[PDB]
Amino acid sequence: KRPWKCCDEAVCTRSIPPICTCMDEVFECPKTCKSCGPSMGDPSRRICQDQYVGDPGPICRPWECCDKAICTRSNPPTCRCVDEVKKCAPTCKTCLPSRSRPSRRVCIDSYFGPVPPRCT
Repeated sequence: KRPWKCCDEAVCTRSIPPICTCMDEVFECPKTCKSCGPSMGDPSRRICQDQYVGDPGPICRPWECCDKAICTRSNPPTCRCVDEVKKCAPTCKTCLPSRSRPSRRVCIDSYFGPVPPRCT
């Protein structure tokens, strides 16, 4: 089926169905992926190179986006997100209510992977 279980950085066309590539860096080649290899001119940035026609599926990271990302210096970093959201992404494992704003929630997960996009 699909060459990835999830993808943080899916580059897809706006078509029915979408034509997608997953730009996520991988540290071992997924059993689902037919070929891994370099991307972006960096021989050390290896991706699943498969093109997929169909819906790219869910994200891997714990937050759709994040305005208040706190990351380490590695590439890829380990980030957490102290955004107070109405609802945590289903991919967040530990979602707790906020002290300051009790109608809101905080996802306290740490995630090793690419920096999430800004919400605003």
